[PDB]
Amino acid sequence: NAMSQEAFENKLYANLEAVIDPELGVDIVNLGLVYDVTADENNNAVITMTMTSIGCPMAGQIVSDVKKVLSTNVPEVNEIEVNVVWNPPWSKERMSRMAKIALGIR
Repeated sequence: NAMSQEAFENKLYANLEAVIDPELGVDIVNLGLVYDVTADENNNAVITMTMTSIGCPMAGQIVSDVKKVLSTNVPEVNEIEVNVVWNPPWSKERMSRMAKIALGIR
């Protein structure tokens, strides 16, 4: 069951690539904003993430986008909780290889 939960977590995380940070035009996964996805035996999911800055104005829109994307794209998910944390703090070092390449040019 711990391996089934892992596979569900992985599926949830991959679907978070459809959630974009509007200010950067890059998805939250490639930005490195998603710190943890965990799912219980009943497919209740907890997504722990941060924003690019405490100030970040799109925070409300990003969170509702997470719920819409997961509930729509992964219909077998049950609860969706998004916990926004500030520790450890985000930085650009957390971006993926593709994000770093894209943002060096865009």
